[PDB]
Amino acid sequence: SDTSKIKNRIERLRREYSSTWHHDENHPYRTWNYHGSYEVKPTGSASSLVNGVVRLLSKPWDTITNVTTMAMTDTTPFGQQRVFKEKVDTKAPEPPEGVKYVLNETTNWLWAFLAREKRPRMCSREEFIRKVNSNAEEQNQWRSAREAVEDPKFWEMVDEEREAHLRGECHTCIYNMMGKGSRAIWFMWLGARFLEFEALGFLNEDHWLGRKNSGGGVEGLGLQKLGYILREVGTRPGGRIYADDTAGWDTRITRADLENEAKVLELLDGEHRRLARAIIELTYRHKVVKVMRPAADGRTVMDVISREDQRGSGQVVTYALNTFTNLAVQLVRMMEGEGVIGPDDVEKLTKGKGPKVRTWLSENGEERLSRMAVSGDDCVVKPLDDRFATSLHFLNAMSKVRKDIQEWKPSTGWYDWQQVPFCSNHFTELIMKDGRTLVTPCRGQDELVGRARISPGAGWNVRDTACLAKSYAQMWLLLYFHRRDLRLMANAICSAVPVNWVPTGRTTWSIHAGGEWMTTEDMLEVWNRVWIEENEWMEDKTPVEKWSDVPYSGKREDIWCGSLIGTRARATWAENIQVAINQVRSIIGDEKYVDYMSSLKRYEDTTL
Ligand SMILES: [Mg+2]
Ligand SMILES: [Zn+2]
Repeated sequence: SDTSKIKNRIERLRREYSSTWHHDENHPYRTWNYHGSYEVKPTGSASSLVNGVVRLLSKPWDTITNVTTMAMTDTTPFGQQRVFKEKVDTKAPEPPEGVKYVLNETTNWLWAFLAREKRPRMCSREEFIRKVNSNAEEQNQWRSAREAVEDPKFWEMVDEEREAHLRGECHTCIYNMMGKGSRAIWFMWLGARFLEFEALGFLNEDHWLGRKNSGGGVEGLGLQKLGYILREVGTRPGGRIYADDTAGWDTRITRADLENEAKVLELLDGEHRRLARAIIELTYRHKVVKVMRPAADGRTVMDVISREDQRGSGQVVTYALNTFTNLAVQLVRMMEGEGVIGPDDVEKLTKGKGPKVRTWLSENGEERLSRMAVSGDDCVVKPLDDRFATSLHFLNAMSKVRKDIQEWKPSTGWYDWQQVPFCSNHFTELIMKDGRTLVTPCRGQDELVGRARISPGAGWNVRDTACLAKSYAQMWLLLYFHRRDLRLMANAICSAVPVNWVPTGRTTWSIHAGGEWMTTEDMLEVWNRVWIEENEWMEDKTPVEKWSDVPYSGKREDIWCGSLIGTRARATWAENIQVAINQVRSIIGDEKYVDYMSSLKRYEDTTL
């Protein structure tokens, strides 16, 4: 029985596409809420756009049914529909009273702990423009945003919608962006992004989930640190190291989870609180999504639907909230594992022990938090003992059902942290020529090159494509330098792309903190700065003076993670790449290029 906080939106939409507005009676939506549609052109890209640079400089990976399949997506109104006709439904049942009580206490203690030192604040339009002028949003039309911010007409709209919220109403926030001319629709998706940043941006801008403030979080830490954090955690005495995943986390978030997240509001006052409340209850709990769909008579239409008690939006606020909730979830599971609560307390908390839960949170919460590494729905926990493996009563009752395992089958962990996966990566200890040890991230090489082969917008803008390829290359040199193929392929890209071109585009995926590779500065210089100078786990600060001195994985670890070394296809590519490099050059044109290759061929380890 809901459709009120949304009425405002559907209206502002109906009176713009009114010349097109209409009801379909063919809407396939029975899970979402159909509100009508309007005629629109079909923007749905045929399928996938390849990065011509990364692609030409990786011929062997042409025929790898693991990097290929990862590229072709369906942006067409047809694909947008097929996808939308598969999404999960298994409406996470609200937790029982006993579970709801423990979660309430836990989340009460957590919010208090996070707010112990820092004070919430509103983020300015200046911070916005600055986070906009760098940081990322999802493509290279990100310059359209850098421009929209300089336009007084975009902020005029923001002023109108901001005033609208201070009274508890939403008009132009729809987290979907599709469609003298007008760019209003764009000024709105972005506007909603600002209003949200202004109201709840402090969580991330002030690092409320950084390890220091959250104890278990890792916000702001790049891959150069995550490895060392895993080691530190995977060393506190106790049971094995557990790293369970929730099956479809986003769909397992309950109204109870949403209520607990919404407790931030109690931390705020006056205008800030009112602005934040409009975000939480208008733009988060009530979603307004747009979707293209092929209608009758070959005409395409934009369907305007909505959902109740939805996840949220603005993947930066989302990340903070997901981290918060997961931290709470793990604390509860630990409580059970330690025998503070059990199967008898699930339905109704027992034998007068609510004070025991508050005592445990009070005296153990902080230490317990330091035994976790939580990044959104991803986590690593080292409990006091292995009773954690069977501590599944509250976990399952919270709808946080583990992925790839029977509901009541105890979890399995490890002893050696050197193999625990975290943030789509397995962190390894690497011994350099000079005896020193690094802790580096590894992950399947097929996914690494597969992602680099992907590019936004039907690449007509070479500069962007080459610049994106360069960020991937330099990202690899910084994080995946130990992988033989990536080091070689990276240097090829850097040799084929003009030296003066600044790397642009998105490389940071899944993870977020990072971006050090987005420079025109020498990569050995930045490698030195992040792996030695600024590495608080690096005792000896003596710099490395050559790439040959920067270690590789063991020939065995390189393959463990998908190396093509030892293969003929890769033998033929490593030896005659200068041709492809030249080909790229000729195509991109007459520019200044530097050769990072030859210096590499000097330390080429081949055929075993
Ligand atoms: Mg995990
Ligand atoms: Zn709004």
